[PDB]
Amino acid sequence: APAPFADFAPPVRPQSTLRRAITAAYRRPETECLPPLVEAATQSKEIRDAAASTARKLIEALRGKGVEGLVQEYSLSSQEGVALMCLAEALLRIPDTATRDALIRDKIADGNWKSHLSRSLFVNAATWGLVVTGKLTSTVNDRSLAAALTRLISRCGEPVIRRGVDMAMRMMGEQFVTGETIREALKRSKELEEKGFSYSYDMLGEAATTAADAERYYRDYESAIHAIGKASAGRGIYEGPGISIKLSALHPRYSRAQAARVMGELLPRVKALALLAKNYDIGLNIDAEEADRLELSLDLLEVLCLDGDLSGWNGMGFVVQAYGKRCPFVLDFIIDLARRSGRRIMVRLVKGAYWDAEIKRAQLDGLADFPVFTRKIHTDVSYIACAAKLLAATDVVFPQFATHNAQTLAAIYHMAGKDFHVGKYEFQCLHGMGEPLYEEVVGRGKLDRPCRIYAPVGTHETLLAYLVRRLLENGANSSFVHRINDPKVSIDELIADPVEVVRAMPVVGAKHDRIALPAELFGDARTNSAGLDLSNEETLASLTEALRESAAMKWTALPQLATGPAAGETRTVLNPGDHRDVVGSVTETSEEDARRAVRLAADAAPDWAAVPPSERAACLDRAAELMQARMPTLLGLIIREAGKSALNAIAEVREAIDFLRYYAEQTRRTLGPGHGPLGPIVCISPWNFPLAIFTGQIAAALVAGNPVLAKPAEETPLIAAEGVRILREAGIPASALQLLPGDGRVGAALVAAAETAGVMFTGSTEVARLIQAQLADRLSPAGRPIPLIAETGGQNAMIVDSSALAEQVVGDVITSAFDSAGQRSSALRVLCLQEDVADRILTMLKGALHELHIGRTDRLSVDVGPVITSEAKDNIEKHIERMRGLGRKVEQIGLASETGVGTFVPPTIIELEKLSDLQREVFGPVLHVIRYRRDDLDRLVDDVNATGYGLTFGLHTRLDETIAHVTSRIKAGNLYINRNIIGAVVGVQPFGGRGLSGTGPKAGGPLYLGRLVTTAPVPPQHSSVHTDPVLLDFAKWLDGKGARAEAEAARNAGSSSALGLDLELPGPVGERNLYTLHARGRILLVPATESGLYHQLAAALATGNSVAIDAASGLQASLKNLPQTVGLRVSWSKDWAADGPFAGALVEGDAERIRAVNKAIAALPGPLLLVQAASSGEIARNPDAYCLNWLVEEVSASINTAAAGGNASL
Ligand SMILES: Cc1cc2c(cc1C)N(C[C@H](O)[C@H](O)[C@H](O)COP(=O)(O)OP(=O)(O)OC[C@H]1O[C@@H](n3cnc4c(N)ncnc43)[C@H](O)[C@@H]1O)c1[nH]c(=O)[nH]c(=O)c1N2
Ligand SMILES: NC(=O)c1ccc[n+]([C@@H]2O[C@H](COP(=O)([O-])OP(=O)(O)OC[C@H]3O[C@@H](n4cnc5c(N)ncnc54)[C@H](O)[C@@H]3O)[C@@H](O)[C@H]2O)c1
Ligand SMILES: O=C(O)[C@@H]1CCC=N1
Ligand code: PRO
Ligand SMILES: [Mg+2]
Repeated sequence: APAPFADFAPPVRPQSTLRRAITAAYRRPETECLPPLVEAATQSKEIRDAAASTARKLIEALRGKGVEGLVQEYSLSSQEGVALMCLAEALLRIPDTATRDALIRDKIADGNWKSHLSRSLFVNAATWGLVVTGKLTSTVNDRSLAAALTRLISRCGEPVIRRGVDMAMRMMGEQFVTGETIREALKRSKELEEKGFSYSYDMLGEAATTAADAERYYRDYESAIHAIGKASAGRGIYEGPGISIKLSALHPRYSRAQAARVMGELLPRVKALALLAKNYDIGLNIDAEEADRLELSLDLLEVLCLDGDLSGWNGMGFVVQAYGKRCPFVLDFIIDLARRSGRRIMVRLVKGAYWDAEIKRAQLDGLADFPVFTRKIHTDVSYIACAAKLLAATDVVFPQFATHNAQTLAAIYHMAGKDFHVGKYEFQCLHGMGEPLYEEVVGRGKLDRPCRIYAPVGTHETLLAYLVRRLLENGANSSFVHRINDPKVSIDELIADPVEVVRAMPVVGAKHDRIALPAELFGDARTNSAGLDLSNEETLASLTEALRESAAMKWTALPQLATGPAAGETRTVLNPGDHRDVVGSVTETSEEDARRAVRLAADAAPDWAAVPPSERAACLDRAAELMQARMPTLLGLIIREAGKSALNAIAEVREAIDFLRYYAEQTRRTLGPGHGPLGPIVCISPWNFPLAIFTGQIAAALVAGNPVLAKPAEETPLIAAEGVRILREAGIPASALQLLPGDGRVGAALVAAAETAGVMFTGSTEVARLIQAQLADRLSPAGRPIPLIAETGGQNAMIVDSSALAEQVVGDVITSAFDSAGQRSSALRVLCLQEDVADRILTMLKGALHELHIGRTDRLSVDVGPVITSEAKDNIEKHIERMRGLGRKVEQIGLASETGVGTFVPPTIIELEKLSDLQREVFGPVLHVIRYRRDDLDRLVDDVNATGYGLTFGLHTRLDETIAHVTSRIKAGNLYINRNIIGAVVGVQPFGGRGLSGTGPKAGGPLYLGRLVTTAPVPPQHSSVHTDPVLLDFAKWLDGKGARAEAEAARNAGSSSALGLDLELPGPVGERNLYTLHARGRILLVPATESGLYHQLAAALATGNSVAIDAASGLQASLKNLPQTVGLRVSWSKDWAADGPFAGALVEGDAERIRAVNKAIAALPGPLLLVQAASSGEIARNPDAYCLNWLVEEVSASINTAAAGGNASL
């Protein structure tokens, strides 16, 4: 039985001094990086003057010599230009040239273009919008574009369509690519090869999602090498053409986590392509991609350069990105490698293409700093400093200076001096964009320096997958190509020397002022939790030791009563991935000691309530600091006790830290002397987020002034015990927080105890219903229901239309459905695929499924761990077999035999016919797939809502009309657009749903603390200027009936309601996170008096709800002659169970009436109802007898605004 963590993440090879220096610079502060770059990039005054002169001459040439022309000729608006190009694109998808021309002449030009063209004409409008306008919009206003296309055709007819088609054909066949196939691209290269250029061809493959895709990219590269080599005809690697490849195209799991697979499976494929390039003697360049693939790619480069089968050939090339903080250390490593191997490595120096994405990734991951510079001028200095390094080593490497910036060019041209020969170094540029500049460089009559054109090769479909990334660059306010076209920009500004500008700044190397470090994402509110970089070798080495150490500890969990540990029954705690791995020991709580603990908490409550809220929050902040410091050890316990992967365990500890700091800040913002605690609160938590959810409930209750009885899930008591220990170390007194391990019997004894003033439950809907029933028996000393927060299961869907990008969808589906083996309340359960793209996406999804590694989670390479118990396994596998027994297609990955020592379920895809085939939440790694026709979208949303759950929901579409439609009709608490659906970042995506998924309020949001005090505070930003209009009509009706006091109360409720609140929450770049208050639905009213009914109706209507009024009240005569607007919202119910589901209830009566009604409500089928009760006299005395916070519904929506391939705002 293998030792825990003994193979966690061993590096591919022992790290040399040169490799360790690369790693040390990964996230070095920007003020530390620049000074040595400024020193390295310094040149003489004479050189600087000469370079400015050269740059000035180049830039004057460029300024003194397409779509814009079309737009001008026909006076097109921007939307008209974009729609015309979308139309042209579609028409070109028609292959038969004369067939197309006829469709245009006889059908399109005579209007009704909708009539003739299961896929929006405008799916790529974001890209064409960049071409026409220079600005990137994440989503497509398809109704605007359809109106514009109708308008321009009705105005200008076939001629404008003809010009649109020809324009599109030219840009897509000749400007964005050198050719559609390698043979065509080579034909078109002859002309500029004559003029002294050379070429490197890029076959536009990247991001293989399946083994099939990788093998297809491999054979594309192989066939291109043959065509290029045959065309090269012996010209060699400097004069003749080469090829560029992306390693991500050649393997579907190209990542540090899968390093062993990369070296075993990807390396041989690159070697075979390199052997072919060697035979023809052409270049083969490895392109640079994301920052977390840099160091892994060095391991491939090293093996290849030391492989004797490749000796005698100097065509191997490697890209280095000067916007990266590691660039100079990467170059030292490469130059040394070229010395040891004897290979003259071709080094392409670029600035870097993924800047937007790197900023967002570091912010999302809570890392210490960015792996790239944040000021564009720093990249320019880095570039020039690294060019100086390369030019001093031309004996050993072949520098290739890829840039379109004339200032950069001129600086390097003069840096290189007067001695030149072909083969010493070259410049490089991108096809289409750089020929203007470099035609001022190449040739004996210019600067007589060679330039290699990077030449994309691909069909229209292929080009558009990543044409945005390639444009977005030349289009930002900071880009040279953009600035030289701006007339407001002078030549003097363009020939400005970045080295000298940086040197003379006050602070050399300061971070950009408008980009937040990950720790500062929330500004003064609170400190963001910090993560761990699992691509950093130093981090992996350190984490390996801490994880090993955490596994030698003798973890225990005991009943920790206010007076001290209690004895009880003791059993071991086993690793769910391997029951031979004993993780610890738990002593469970007796039912008598459970009851004892509640009495002890009651007696302690005044002492804890009297601790000022700000000192209570200081305890939470201290606890957050201790967990941050203990994160590596906590990680190791979560991995082995709960079966979680390291990545998921990091995110869990972050969430615990975030809960603690968020509820501390909310407390400091809100709580004062009049917000009295409820009293002892019982917190019952689930196994599957055994630290974060556990901590959030307890931290909220404590900071609100309540002593807590913490009852963790029976499966995961050890991490709960550690969280309690940390909370007590931080200053929470033993009497304020008692730990009671055990099963549901401990939970139920706690709920039933008379001094229990409130319950916070997270778990299954079934168990929540049992707790609701127990509590219907009970009232508070004041005669009011015991507050219950119950956050329960989900049946979460994602809808995907034909505009979505399949590779993005598959990544988000694999993550959402099979991360944590699907053991997240938010996990994706039903994937809904538009019929037109269903087969393609499903094929890709099954391919990606078979790349997942299932096993014990103490290895970094494991993607999917075990399920928590053999009972959970049996329940999940029974579901799979029923489905398989109804004829449903079932796809499963094969499990390795090593899984036999634990409880594993293989990730599973099930193809359903209708959504009605699923009855209950299946809490496991099981994805169901259904298909829909686009016209039935609205019915599909109904089917999703019809399950009665309402937790998470995803939508993948580029089309605004679809977004508006679906998000206005779906009923769920957490929405996600063009991303995964498992985001629950505290204070950013406040988490929690409706219906069968919860009562609210949401955890990690601003209404949560108010449920745990007797008088609710006003949350930050909690108000609305909007007044419900049916409420206003009802207040007027009351005035007409003579109920003047109730009329005024109604108008007051109208004003106090926060319905219509609509906020954007601060978060990472490249995302919009929105928070809104909606109506809950239909509220059950159980009045006793006429005035009580009017107050209840006012509260419900003020918050946007409809109502069902208890007919047994006998108060029908009190609502004669209602305005139709109000009557539409009102119904009367004899049989409550028949008229649901309800979303809440308002009750009037004395204590025995409230208790009776409460039992009746708890017996209603379906969701748990948040009930509010008041006596007639309380309604008279207290205008907040019915609190409006609990009559609205919170909705969180997280939109990935980077999904179109770039970040506009950045
Ligand atoms: C032949 C060839 C081959 C390649 C590439 C280019 C060329 C010409 N690229 C793309 C390259 O990284 C770069 O994005 C473009 O060439 C534009 O940079 P220029 O120097 O031409 O212009 P320019 O001087 O305008 O520099 C713009 C660049 O500055 C950087 N930048 C912008 N804002 C910034 C900020 N706030 N802070 C820091 N830096 C900022 C970015 O790197 C951006 O591309 C690349 N890229 C890649 O990553 N891998 C590869 O393999 C290649 N391959
Ligand atoms: N909505 C959310 O925020 C959220 C988050 C995590 C998990 N969940 C849900 O939790 C479920 C999985 O967790 P679980 O298996 O640990 O849940 P569960 O319902 O099995 O058990 C949850 C807790 O209730 C206790 N319990 C069991 N019976 C009880 C009873 N009769 N009286 C009082 N307490 C009792 C258990 O000891 C445990 O602490 C899933 O349905 C999941 O969707 C929801
Ligand atoms: O594909 C890209 O964006 C960059 C430019 C050429 C190679 N890599
Ligand atoms: O992916 C694309 O379309 C761009 C075009 C040049 C290289 N990459
Ligand atoms: Mg259970």
